[PDB]
Amino acid sequence: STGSATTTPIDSLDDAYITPVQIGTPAQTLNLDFDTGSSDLWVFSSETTASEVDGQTIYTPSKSTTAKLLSGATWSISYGDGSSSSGDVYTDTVSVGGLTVTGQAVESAKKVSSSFTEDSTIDGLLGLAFSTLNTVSPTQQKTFFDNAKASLDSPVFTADLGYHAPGTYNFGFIDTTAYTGSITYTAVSTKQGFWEWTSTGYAVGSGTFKSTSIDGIADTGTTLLYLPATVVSAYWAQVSGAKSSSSVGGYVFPCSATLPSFTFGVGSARIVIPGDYIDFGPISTGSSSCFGGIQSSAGIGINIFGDVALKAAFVVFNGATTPTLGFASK
Repeated sequence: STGSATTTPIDSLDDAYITPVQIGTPAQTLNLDFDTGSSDLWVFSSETTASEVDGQTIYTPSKSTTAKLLSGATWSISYGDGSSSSGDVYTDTVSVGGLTVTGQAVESAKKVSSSFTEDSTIDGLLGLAFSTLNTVSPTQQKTFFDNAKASLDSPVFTADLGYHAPGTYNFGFIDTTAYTGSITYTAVSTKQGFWEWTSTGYAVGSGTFKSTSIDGIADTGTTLLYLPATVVSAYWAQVSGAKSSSSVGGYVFPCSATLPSFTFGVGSARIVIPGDYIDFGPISTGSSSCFGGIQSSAGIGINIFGDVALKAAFVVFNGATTPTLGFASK
């Protein structure tokens, strides 16, 4: 089998992407944030504290003839950005772009933190990291991809995120028309539960490539590119008027400035992030100070190849017995 779904930015900055997902019978369609940095499929629901729901579409398990309580199961998650949610669990039928999994764990939120409530466009998350990170207790549950894997034509999914435009998540096949050149594959460590890999280096604009190992995660659920402070400083030093602002919480720059591209290495191959992809607009409405899309990972504890980086590439998440990651230009 295969599936193919369009993913759409939630706003004009590509702060996140939402993909429609069918849950239950008859189908209830919710717009979920596909997140290769976590492993829970959780939704706003009829069980979510009323005061914490503000415009989201909810899953109502009592209206699904295929929903079954996963008796005794609870879940609770906290994300790198400080947000969180928790609740109980049903199993139900879940379809993404034509690909159907029966018996998928659908984690129903009883509580969500303010950032989730405040984002009307995201009805929940669909985790695509390794199932070892799933938070359901007492019986850890499998991701949508893990459940689908054996039925897929090939045990892969791909992320093709757009810049200020829709893109595509495919399951079970590689669309050879969606990228230019070849796909370069690189080793993955699953030891922390992430799609963790090692970039071979970077360049800033037309500058010479610096060969240096940068361990990080391919994370569709993180907006920006977070790299070591040395790398990030080298980038922003090439932008007139850029500075790190402790009050704002990262590098800012005047929008009158031209942003150089940023290149990262995948083996001997190179992915070029155009300068425009690094502009996240005014820090506040009307401000001449713009927020940068490359920021320091210092104190995150891990480097994160988030949407800024991934949307510059066609990315293969290869879930073969020994997982790997593939990157192509596009």
